Amino acid sequence: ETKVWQYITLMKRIFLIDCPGIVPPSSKDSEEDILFRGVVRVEHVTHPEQYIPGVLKRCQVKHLERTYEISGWKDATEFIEILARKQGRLLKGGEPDESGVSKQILNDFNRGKIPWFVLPPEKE
Amino acid sequence: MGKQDLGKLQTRKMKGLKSKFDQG
Amino acid sequence: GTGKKEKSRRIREGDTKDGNLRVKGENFYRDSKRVKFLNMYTSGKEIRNKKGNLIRAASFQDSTIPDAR
Amino acid sequence: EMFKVIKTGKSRSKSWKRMITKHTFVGEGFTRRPVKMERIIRPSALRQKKANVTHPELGVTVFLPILAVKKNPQSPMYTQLGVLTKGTIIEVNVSELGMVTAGGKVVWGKYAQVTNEPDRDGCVNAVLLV
Amino acid sequence: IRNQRKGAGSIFTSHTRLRQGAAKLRTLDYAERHGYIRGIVKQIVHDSGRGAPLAKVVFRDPYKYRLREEIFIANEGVHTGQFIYAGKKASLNVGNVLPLGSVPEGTIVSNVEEKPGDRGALARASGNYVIIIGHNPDENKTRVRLPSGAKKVISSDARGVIGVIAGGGRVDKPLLKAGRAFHKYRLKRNSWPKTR
RNA sequence: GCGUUGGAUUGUUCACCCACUAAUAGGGAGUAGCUGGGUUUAGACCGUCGUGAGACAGGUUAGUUUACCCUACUGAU
RNA sequence: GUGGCCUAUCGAUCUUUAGUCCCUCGGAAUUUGAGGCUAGAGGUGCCAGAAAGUUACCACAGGGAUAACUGGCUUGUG
RNA sequence: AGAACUGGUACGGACAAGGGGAAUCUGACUGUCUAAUUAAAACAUAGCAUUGCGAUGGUCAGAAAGUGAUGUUGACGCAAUGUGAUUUCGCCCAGUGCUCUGAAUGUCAAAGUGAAGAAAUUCAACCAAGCGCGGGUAAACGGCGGGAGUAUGACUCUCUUAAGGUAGCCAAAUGGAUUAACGAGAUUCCCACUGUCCCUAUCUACUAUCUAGCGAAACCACAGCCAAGGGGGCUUGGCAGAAUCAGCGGGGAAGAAGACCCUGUGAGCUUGACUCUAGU
RNA sequence: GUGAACAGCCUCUAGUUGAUAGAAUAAUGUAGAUAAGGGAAGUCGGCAAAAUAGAUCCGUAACUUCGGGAUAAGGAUUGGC
RNA sequence: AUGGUGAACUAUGCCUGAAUAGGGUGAAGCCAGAGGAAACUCUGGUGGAGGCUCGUAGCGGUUCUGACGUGCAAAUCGAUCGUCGAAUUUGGGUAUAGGGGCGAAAGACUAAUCGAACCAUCUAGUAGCUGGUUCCUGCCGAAGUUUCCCUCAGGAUAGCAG
Repeated sequence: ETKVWQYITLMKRIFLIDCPGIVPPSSKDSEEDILFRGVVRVEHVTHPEQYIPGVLKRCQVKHLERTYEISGWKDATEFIEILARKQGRLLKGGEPDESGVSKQILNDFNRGKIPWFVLPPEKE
Repeated sequence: MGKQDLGKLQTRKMKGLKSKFDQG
Repeated sequence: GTGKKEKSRRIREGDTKDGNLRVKGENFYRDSKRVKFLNMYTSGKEIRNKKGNLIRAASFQDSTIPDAR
Repeated sequence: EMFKVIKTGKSRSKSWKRMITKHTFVGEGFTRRPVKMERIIRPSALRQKKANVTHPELGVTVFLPILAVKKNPQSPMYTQLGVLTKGTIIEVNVSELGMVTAGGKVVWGKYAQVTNEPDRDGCVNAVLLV
Repeated sequence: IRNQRKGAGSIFTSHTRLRQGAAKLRTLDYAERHGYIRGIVKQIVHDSGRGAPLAKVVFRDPYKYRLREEIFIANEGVHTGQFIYAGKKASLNVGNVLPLGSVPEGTIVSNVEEKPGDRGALARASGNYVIIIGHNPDENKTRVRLPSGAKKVISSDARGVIGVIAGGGRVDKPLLKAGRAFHKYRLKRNSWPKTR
């Protein structure tokens, strides 16, 4: 959203500066890892459907079953199909909208719509 | 650094945490 | 007038003795240093006469060769 | 020259700005000020940290960090700005050369004068003032 | 500017066509000054631009064979066909207008005169009323509490109607849109909308 | 002498990647013919300055034009 | 024991002083008072030095725009 | 509403007439404005909050009135403001503003009073408002690093890391503004779709084309072939055959022209810029 | 009459034949159309065209201020006797 | 600056009149049936309110590398669009007249003229500056250097020939 830095003044002595989002290149940043962060807009990805297994791995089934309607899925293609059928997000006569539902799921995951996190280091 | 009171900051009531919806 | 006059204000403040050193627009606010600091944004332009030859060069633009001894 | 007028705003008619187009030393705690306050601009790409100093004796030359600029001729306001401007005298870290004065007081710094014009060169050359 | 232009009163004049008429108490005369007269509230009609309904009360002329119509500000509780008594000897009943001296301390009255003969100047808005907080027989003056909360002292000869002005709670309903505000100001004056 | 291509990328695109092909070499004449960024004018929104009018280190957004005259070129008496 | 002492300019155009019998005050006079005028004493000490900005809302009169060698002008080797 | 029969390449058979969906920024909506380049996130809106006023009052108008609007009015009203639905909603009297306990004679105009002088004139005390000195003022004018210890806060000593097993203590259902709807507002993406394209081709009515009649305008120092040199004309060469018609938009030309800057002038706006002044 | 309709078209009473015309149908244009295969690969940018358009029936999600979304979406018919 | 004229266009208040097809959604109120001791919670009906909505007359002109651009038009034409029961559109009358009026506020309207409307006088304003300056012949015939106002401008001045 922020394309260029801007100066903001508070307390008359300290000025706030916000720069665009910076990502360091690295071969270990395979697209799956980058996408689940807020780095990339999911709109431009070619195949959002293939990322659903990643969000399944990163989130417990309980959280989705609560946020997302009827559950019990395996072979997440089935999950996408069932969610599209339930939500009416289906293409014309009558295939489910695989791309749209997956894109919406990724948007929800990245924008904090569903609860998820990474376990902190071992307590000591 | 001052003390941090994490008892505040009421966590956002995401629909996932709520038990009102279930599918068991 | 009368108490808010610039001369009256200077008399009240007791700083009218130096005189000529006052910068243009030495009002109640914007002390001499403040006026000098603010005027730098608008003073970075050259001055030319009718022809016009360069009567005054721009700031940091004297365009002269010094003796680097 | 060395002061390129930089124009800012949608209607570029209030330049009020100056850019130093020559190499300059800006110390260790430079920390650019806010845009609205800075008038003289010295780009980072032109900021030099290590200068090439040639030892008059032994014919050996070493690459040493620049410490400070003391005396730049031609309106030493440039000395305050820290511009090199071949002919300037700058402090250098002589510790590498291992120069030791009488009394055991090893010298880790000494004066040096830049001998090359950094404007047309991508390196700084100076002659050690022994 | 708009406030300065308001003084000229070119387009800001009050829209007085649909207003029923000036609301004033009965003229203070010998009959009212010494005794009291009985009037009949023939009907109560709404006044354009005023939140408090007006009551039409007719009094017979003491000095001539004719009926004099008066436009009183309706007080809550009054009803058509009720008899209104105006004068010093009038009883302490709702709808009657009595001198402030005659009513006991603590009485609640509206449309109270600032001075004798003004025919009602204070407590005219809907739901508004004054409270007589104290009597001062020495140089008779009546201490009253005005609707704004300020305390004032006025001549006891000042008259006022017992009760409160009808139409209370009018400003308790959100207007919900510009249309109702425009309709309300259509008959009050040219003072809406208020440009910043 | 003959060829030097089809395309993704503006939270920039003074470059870039992958597909074929023998190859995807570098440059001038530029072209008010059309153009998107840029010079952009009275609109409007967030930050800085300034006690103010207002502009700026920013940023976002809505905003004449040929010819039937002459020559030049393609055809035709 | 040396590696240092101090520093703003403006007034000779402002502050005074005396008329032994200096002149005038224009109707005659005296005294206050006012103006000239010729000599003396202090003068840069006393005092401050003419009154600010925007215009992209703009308006009018004049001069320049718009570009590619002054000196063959450029290229592979700091 | 239902059952047979029947023509289909058709069956809202001509006209007629939403494309839909997944998201973000923006404003709540309805609505209105820059007539003639800008319809918008702009203006306005109900809602919210502050301020002055009880009639010998506030906002004002007026050359002035025995004048006028608010006012056929009275605090649930008028007048002046900031924000713009519902829901969300660390500390300053340290400065600067607001209001004056308090001084009492510092600053004191006019008028008045007491002295010197033959009198102009000079001096002296007193002194209105305002200005100085001095108090209060918390949703404001803006400033800050916090806790305690120290005959008074100015001053002087000392320092700040506990959290636990995918959803919580707590709070009067919910813990948000990540707000629904609405938009000729801006932006990202998907199905359908198609000549945007690969790569263009064809058709219909009128122009353009010739003719019957009528008949201008911009522009015009004069005209119109090119190459090189000259710090369309001049010099050296290529060349050069009447009169012409239809496309033509490279130059000449004009339409354009205003753009964008430089130098002398005017005025729209603003404050302790200067001189005044309505009002008080 | 058709038609939900003062929506589009035809006709009835009534009113007009008024817009300079004649001969072809070159290029380029003005306005409206068709297209083999791919379906945005063109363009800064789905700029412009196109696509669903009425009625009946099945059915209709996230969100929400519970009022709305909604004609959501996604599907089947329409003639005559 | 003085003296005068304008709300027939356009801006606003007011008085008095006129106009706004056909559809979609279904609020209060009310009725019948089924539950609950009651409040009340559902099922099936009437109802036609929304500053609701699609969509005509009407108002406006968001969009087109659209039409024409000495054009039909100094603002029109085709498609397309917002709205279409009200803060609606509008006829006539009346009031507001210039540093003023008006303004749901764009520095917008105020008779094709508006960040200050139109007519007459001072006025042939101010000319710094751009342009021009009209018959013939003969003789003579320059200057661009110096000095001073702190300066730019404005200029005085030595100088060049009769």
